[PDB]
Amino acid sequence: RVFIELHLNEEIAAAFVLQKPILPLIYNILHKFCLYQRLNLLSQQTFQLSRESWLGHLRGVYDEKPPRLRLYYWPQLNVGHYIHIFVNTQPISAFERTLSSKRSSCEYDHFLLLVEWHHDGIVEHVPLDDHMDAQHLLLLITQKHAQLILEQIRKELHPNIFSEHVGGGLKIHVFDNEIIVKVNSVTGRLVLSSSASPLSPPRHLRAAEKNIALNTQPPAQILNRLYFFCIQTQLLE
Amino acid sequence: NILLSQIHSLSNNLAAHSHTLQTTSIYPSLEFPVKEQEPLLTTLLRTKALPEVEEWEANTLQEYEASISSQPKKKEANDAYQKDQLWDQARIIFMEERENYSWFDFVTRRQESEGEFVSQRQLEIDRATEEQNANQMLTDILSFMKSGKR
Amino acid sequence: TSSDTQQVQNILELEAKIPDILSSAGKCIEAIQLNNSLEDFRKYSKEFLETVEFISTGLRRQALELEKAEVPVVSLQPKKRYASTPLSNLIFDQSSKLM
Amino acid sequence: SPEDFSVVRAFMQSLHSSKEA
Amino acid sequence: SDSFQRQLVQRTNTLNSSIDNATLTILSRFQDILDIAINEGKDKYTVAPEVYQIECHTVSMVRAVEQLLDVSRQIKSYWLTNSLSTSFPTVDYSEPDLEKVKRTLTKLQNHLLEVSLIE
Amino acid sequence: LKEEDLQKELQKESIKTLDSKRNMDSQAYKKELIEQIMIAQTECSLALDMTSLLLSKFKENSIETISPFLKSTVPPSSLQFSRSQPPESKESDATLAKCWKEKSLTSSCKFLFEAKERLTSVVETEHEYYTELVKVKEASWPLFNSQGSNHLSVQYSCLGGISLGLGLIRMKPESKSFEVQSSLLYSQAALKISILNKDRDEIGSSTWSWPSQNCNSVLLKDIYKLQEILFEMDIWNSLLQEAQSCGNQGVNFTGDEILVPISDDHVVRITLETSSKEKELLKCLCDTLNAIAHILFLKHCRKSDRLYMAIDANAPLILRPLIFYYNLNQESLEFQRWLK
Amino acid sequence: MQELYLLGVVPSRRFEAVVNSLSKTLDGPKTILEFWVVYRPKDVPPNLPRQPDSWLRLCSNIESHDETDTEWSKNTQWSMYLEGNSEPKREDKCGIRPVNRAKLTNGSVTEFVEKMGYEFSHEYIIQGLEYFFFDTTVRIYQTLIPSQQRSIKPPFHPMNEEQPWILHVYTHVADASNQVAMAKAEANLTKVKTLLSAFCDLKNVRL
Repeated sequence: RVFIELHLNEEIAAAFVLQKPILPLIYNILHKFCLYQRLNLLSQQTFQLSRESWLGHLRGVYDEKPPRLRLYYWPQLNVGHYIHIFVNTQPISAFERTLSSKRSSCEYDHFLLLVEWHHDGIVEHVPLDDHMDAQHLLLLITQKHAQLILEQIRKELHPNIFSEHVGGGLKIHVFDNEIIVKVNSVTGRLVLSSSASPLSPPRHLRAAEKNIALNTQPPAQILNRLYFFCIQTQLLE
Repeated sequence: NILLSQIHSLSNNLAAHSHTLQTTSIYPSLEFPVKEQEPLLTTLLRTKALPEVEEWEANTLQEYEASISSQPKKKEANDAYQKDQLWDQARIIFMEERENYSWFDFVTRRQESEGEFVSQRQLEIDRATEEQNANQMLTDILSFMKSGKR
Repeated sequence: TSSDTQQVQNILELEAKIPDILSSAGKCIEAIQLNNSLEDFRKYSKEFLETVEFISTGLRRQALELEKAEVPVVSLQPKKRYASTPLSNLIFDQSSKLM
Repeated sequence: SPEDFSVVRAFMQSLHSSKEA
Repeated sequence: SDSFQRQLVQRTNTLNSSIDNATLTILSRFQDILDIAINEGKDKYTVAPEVYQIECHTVSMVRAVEQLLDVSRQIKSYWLTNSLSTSFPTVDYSEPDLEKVKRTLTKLQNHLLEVSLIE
Repeated sequence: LKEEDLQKELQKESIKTLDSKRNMDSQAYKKELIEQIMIAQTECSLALDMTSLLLSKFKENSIETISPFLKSTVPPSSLQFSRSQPPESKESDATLAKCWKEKSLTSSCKFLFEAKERLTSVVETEHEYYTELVKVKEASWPLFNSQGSNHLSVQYSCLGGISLGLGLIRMKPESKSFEVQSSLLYSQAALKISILNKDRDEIGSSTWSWPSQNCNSVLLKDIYKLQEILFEMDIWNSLLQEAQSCGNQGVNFTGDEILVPISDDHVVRITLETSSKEKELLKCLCDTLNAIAHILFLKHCRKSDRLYMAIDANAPLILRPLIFYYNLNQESLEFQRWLK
Repeated sequence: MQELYLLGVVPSRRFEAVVNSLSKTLDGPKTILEFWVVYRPKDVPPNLPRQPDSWLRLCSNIESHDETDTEWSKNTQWSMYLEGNSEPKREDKCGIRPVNRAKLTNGSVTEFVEKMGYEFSHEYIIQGLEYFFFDTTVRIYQTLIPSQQRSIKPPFHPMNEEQPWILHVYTHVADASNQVAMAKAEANLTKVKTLLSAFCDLKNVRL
């Protein structure tokens, strides 16, 4: 604290050499300082996460020059994607500028901290809660992307099978029973559980899940086969 | 330390050529007269002691003045001689005493030399031969397993 | 024959006697300069040499007794998946009290 | 210690930003 | 790489080298103080370097002693680094009472279940 | 400075020899040093220059030795020297020399005395620290020199578990007592297992307590508590990667905790409690779960690394047994409820 | 099947230290007690059989039978090892020895080999411990000659007075041709060797 007192002090003095109002300059310098510190915190959270859990499934990049962090989740491509942390200037509202006057001044250079998760061929700006654990954020995004891919397979399903998207997952209906498809945030892998008997999933679900994980062919093709199999065996019994 | 070695060499040179250096005297002339207008000469050839040195000397002399307050002066010089003698005696007996001991041995004081003896190189030769014969035992047992040599 | 703990104890003794090297050397300079006693210098010098010899030889002794006891130079890298019998004990113990 | 180092990095980067501006 | 024995002897020769070097500087420094202690030639200009030398040599002596302390520490550490413990702290003596754990296991597993005899 | 504090002090002041008698930075010592050697260098450089001028009158050797500034400023062959007669020796001067050397020796011997005293204090503390280390390894805890090469570290995670944790012993000198410092971020760590009803209220829970065997030395107690903490951390992590593999059974890991749905719209909640720095039967059930979860972890530790079609063989197996037997009970209960 | 191996020697006092201390380095000790017998092809056609090396040996686990009673060669499970000579030009690197093995049940192993036309050569016992590292074993053993043929438990005759112990490092690759798998087994062997070398020095030898 005393350190920044002196350094800051030097800074405002030179500003006086050139006579540019202080209250802005100190606001700018010091807010951006806090943003950078939070970003640092997040980075150490993610690297800690890359060691503690997530080990096989998190890769972390901190960058100097304009210090920025990007996190690589689900390093395994799916039959690409990362999330970018970023400091950038929010332009002043034309209406904010008109309102601003004297003590309330828009003339201060001001900016926010924000994130945009990269997706194969797209970019989306994600609101950032001021109280957001880095783990919590990683979860949030992974679930979004989740829902997206799992709805994509649902569409690639067979047309006659009644499927339902809800509960963060997919429900494939088989004779008033359900197969439930989700994705684990960390692994980013497909998880097939059974409606009846949620604690022990039948052998053919387990074997399906293993085959999806092999990434040899689209999930939908497998799940289609598993639907027809599941039908047949239940009747045959 | 290196600085010490340098200044020691210098003091030796100066004392060795001390006679020839205190007979000679230095004055500038002839060719310096082109630059003679400058006080640089006076600063370059000045032999005023440094101010710290000058004071130092003064203080130490005051200390001698306390000492003469203590005792008469005539007695002082002979005592000084006697002491220098003392130091030379201390020097030679230290040389003897040191040459007497043994230094670069393992637990081999005078007293321990009387006691026992310990050899590092003999231990090392011992372990080396033991490992070599043990290796021959290996190669022999290996050829036994492969094709009986018992 | 001595335990490792015994050996480091030995070293602690030598250590405790090391700073007295300065002590003795100074005692000797002081004794001849302050007191002009050539024989005090004889005694205290002699003590100085004896002390340095005992320390020196004692430590070279130690290093030797290291190579004799074949103590590895590099520290070994411990394994990572133990389950140790004492641990197992604490283990079954608390399991039992909880049951 | 290196966290505090990172606090400094945050400041110096803030400063470089304000200087460029 | 070097042998195991090569490693051991390498170490001891190192520790020696360092240690006789330090003792030898203690001896040689004291010796040279002594060589310089006589004030017979007494050229005051020669006496002043001599004073510097004296100060510098005594400090060099203490330096060497401290070096000895570094060596002795290293030796202790080495002794303590050696993996000869071959034991564990083991504070045990709280008894398993297994048969109780069996019975509580079964008891829990058969909650609300009518059981029958083996066959 | 505070207005209240000051009004107190100034209010207290309202209550109230002719000679006036009044009684550092490593950078500062640095400056003093460089200052002194610099003045030495300027003196010696001067002498060098002058001698170089003369000899340069008589040799090539000293055109080299003279400074470029001086040789540019002044023409060579400038100075002269003639035989002369040496000066009378000053009695005060020699008495000075002798006084100097005597003071020099006394200074030296005093310095050796005080250096011996300070090094004896040093060796004393050293002896203290090492007697405690000896006390420690007498209890067969391995120790390794730390990465800083200062002091030594005990391996509290030496009984077992996955992670290897070691921490250095340091002397807290003010209290004259030893303390064990570790990379661990938790003052406290213990596995909490719990049951959640339909309304998500906590019906019961278990957290193991360790046997707390009697130990004589503060240091060894601190060791045990560290070892415990890290072991708990090992268990929580293992449970986590287990939950990665067996999601299809319903184990859900929110970033905060693990939970597992259960047959009567109940949930089990497995958390790790941490500091940063019918009811009787049911608690028997919790404690049973924690205990068996334990034991099973331990089994995972005994295993050696090197069949079925599960996704990860290296995944530990604590949850999955526990839920396996639970599910056998529940299936059987449904069967009997039908038959009844 | 290809096996990559290092080995070393351990004197008797140095044995106990190497053992406890091995327990400190890598995965704990498994007791191993093996009974080995070799056989020799009786036809010895000199041109092509090459019977000096290729002839086979076979062994089996004796965990606990001999201490309890007279050893029963019929009772224990048996397995047969064909281990060839080691590949030369390997002074620098780890050694390579091709080894093939099969497990044998429900038969008279002795009568089978001799009915092949093989015939007794030598009979020795292997006793010691083996430790584990990922996909690479390490056994310290001693070569105890039996008191008698199919010797009982009490005797355990030792070959030499010095009783030196032998250090074997185990690594197995199924497919000879794959260079990637040889590379990873090589590096696993290097890493384990480094650690083990801090412990004690050991290196590649022939066969």
